Amino acid sequence: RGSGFTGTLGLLRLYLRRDRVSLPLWVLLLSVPLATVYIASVETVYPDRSARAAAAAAIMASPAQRALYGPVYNDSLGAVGIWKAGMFHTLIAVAVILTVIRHTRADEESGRAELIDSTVVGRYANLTGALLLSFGASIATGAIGALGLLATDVAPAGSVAFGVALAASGMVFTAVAAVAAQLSPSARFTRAVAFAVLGTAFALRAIGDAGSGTLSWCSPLGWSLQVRPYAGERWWVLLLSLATAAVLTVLAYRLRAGRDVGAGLIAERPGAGTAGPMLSEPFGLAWRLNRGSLLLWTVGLCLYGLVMGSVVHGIGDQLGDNTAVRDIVTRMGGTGALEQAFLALAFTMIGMVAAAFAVSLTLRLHQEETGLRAETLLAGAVSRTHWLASHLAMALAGSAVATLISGVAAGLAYGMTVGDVGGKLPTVVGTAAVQLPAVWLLSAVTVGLFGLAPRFTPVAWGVLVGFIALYLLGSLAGFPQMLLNLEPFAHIPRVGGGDFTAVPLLWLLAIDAALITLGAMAFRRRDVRC
Amino acid sequence: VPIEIRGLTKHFGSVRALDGLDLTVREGEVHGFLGPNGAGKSTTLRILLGLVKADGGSVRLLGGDPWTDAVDLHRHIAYVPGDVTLWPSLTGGETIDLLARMRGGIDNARRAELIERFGLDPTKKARTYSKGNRQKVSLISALSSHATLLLLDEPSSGLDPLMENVFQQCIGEARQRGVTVLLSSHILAETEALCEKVTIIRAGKTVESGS
Amino acid sequence: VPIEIRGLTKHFGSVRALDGLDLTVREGEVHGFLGPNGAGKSTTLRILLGLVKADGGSVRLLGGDPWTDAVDLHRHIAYVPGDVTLWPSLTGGETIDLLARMRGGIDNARRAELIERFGLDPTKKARTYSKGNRQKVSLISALSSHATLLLLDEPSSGLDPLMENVFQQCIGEARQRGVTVLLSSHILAETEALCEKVTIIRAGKTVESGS
Repeated sequence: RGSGFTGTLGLLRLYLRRDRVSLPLWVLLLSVPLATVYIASVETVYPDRSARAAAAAAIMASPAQRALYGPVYNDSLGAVGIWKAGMFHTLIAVAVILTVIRHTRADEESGRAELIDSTVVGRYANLTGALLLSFGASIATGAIGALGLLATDVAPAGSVAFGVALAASGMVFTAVAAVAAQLSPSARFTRAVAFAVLGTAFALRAIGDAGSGTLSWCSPLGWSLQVRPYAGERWWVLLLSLATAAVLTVLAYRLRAGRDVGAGLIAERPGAGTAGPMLSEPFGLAWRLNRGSLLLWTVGLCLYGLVMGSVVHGIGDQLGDNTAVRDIVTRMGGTGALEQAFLALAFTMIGMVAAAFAVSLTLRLHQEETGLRAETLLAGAVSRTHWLASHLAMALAGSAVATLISGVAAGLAYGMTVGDVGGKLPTVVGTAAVQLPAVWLLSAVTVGLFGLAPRFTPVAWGVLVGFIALYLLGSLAGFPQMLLNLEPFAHIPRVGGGDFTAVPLLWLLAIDAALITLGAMAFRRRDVRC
Repeated sequence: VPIEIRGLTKHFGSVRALDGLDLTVREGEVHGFLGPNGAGKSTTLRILLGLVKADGGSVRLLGGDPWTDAVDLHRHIAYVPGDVTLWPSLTGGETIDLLARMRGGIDNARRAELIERFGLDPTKKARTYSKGNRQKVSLISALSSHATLLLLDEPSSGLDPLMENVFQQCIGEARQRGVTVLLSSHILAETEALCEKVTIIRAGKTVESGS
Repeated sequence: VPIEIRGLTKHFGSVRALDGLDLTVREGEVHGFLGPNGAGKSTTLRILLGLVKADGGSVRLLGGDPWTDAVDLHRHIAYVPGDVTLWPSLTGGETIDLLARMRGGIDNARRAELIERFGLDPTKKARTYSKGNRQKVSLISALSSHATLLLLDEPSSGLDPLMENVFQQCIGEARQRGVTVLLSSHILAETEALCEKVTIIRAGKTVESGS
């Protein structure tokens, strides 16, 4: 009566309950902003075939955009409109990798999948449950994307082709995550392997696209882009991602069938037996705790800034002259030129990303406290402000160095583009470093929360989101100019020419210091509760 | 004979003989399973469940073998882990009732009184539970279930002496409904209070056994 | 008198008197601190450290007061958490010296033999450790550390009887170097083996005390 797949549906329902909020979010948040945000935004920007042909030529005459998103094959509304949704393949890959690793590993690692296994469940119920959940999530987001696209005036066949391409891109990396989850007892190591496979697929696709295009055929990302939705659909390449998914699922089951529940197939690197000369205080400990996140975020922001430096010159010649563009880049973005008034939009979103970086590294403080590891630190000869100065120090310094390296990369790319770097690098570095008063806030906000309302510490994320909303929904619309001052990014001045008053910088720095001081003073007189 | 192992052997790295010539026999009683941490008690409990396969010897769980018949035999069995992280987003009652729609069945009449006298609050999320309250969830889920065999593994870890006494009385009540128990304690006071016919293992072998 | 509390009071939500009229006096000995989980032992240990502030009464830790003098007094003190929680990316050796170096220091001669006889492998990341091996890290870090006062809280949780015996012998060795110990056990066998002059608390008060 019982088989090796018993309890598959019960385990699936457990998984579905356990992420009943995150899954609907990243399914809807990755599928509905296809027709309502991308294609609508190209309709607004390029209303005629003549503009779309110029946009396609621009894209095809720039290695950076053709590498970050791929090529454009014709000037149809659908094709040009969906050329930029092409990062949704990487985003669905990230989502499915995270889901599979969360529900297969990190559930054995915590010992939950031996209490489960000790019930009436088969040997392959956990793997099949997580695989089925991720396949269903990919199919659901693809179907919702196709349903949204079919509510627009684009090619009906291309909508279905892109939806199926997104679903297949999700399924292939569901399979690779299932394979990787059998490889190591550590969930972090399996995530690293899966994301390294995803990153090398992305690199292969990017190198191929900005070139002859041959190498792009060797990456699971790229099989999705070469389906050519709205540009002449090649449906036969979808079964090229079906074979890979089937082979990797078979391999995942084969690896599962020959390993014990506790761990599998790769031992972990031992480490050291003494705590060096640097592990002797909270600063050296939080450096060890944070350096991985600093490296990841800094590399990401440097690569992100390196993208804009090459997409500045070559962003004057090609916009909707006298459209919203050239009338948006001025108001949200500062009036003046069109090259200089665009760095203010690239960096006012490399500052938002750095603000998220800061919020993460400052929420590590709340994680340490609620994880029972702060009462272990503060039961030693560690001051209550010496702790919370390490996490603040690395949060602020990491945000600063990440933003400054982003600015240096963008300035180097921009200078290499237009002749000389010596005249453009200082301006770009100034544009990057002027965002610091507004990225150090949301570190002051999180510290103010942690000390006056520790359980309402994560709401800082919402505040950040709120700011972003108040920056977009409010600055792209006729919202009043009295509640648009409630978020700090609008007040960042522009470096170049004039109109650089440096007063809002001082006000933001004072606000940041006051909030940090309130957080520290209210932590020093507060019960460390767990 | 619910459990009958004699001759069990297993090498993990194939440089770490955890098990060589292990023996155990249980008949409807409470049995104490004593030894240090590296002696192979955890390996024996995970071989009794289908989790790990043995290299040699005979293992006989409730008539069938644990490897092939790991789904049909797990319905008459309850298990308390030596350490489990419980899902942080689920409440205590949700966790208790889920581990029951997977062991197969629960007894609501026993569940209500167990929650009443262990003093658990089955509405807080499992992330907020302390060390003592995390063990109560597993104990209530295992002691209120149709299970002719209980595999406990450090059942009372983090429990104050009052809840220790309540747990001992609950085991005493269960023992006269015909339920066979394995304790595997590490605390010899409760083993002496509850169990008769202990068995002590040193490296892979059983160096002592009896009442 | 390392510890002298009499009159301690604290209401947390004001919905939870966790302390009313608590008493405790220690003089250079091993003291047992007994009571249920909700009786306020955790609150008393967390008030002795600067973590929580009291509403009333006198608390006098090593002469000074735990709240203001929480940095100068913490270097003559070692602490073992009821729930030992560590960092997953660090090995055992780097957590037995990160903890000791942010307290009173580490004695390498004692550390080597403690690692030798608890049978720990200090080249292993802390994520891979079991609960028997997770407790050994805290025990080695606390027992090899200048400390004229040890605040243990369920010190032996997850330890087999052999390591229990080794821990008891280590405490016995420490007791005749002039080190004052608080046990706060929940296991009355080890409390009877080690401690004299226990103190039993029921709700916030001490209902019994003495040898």
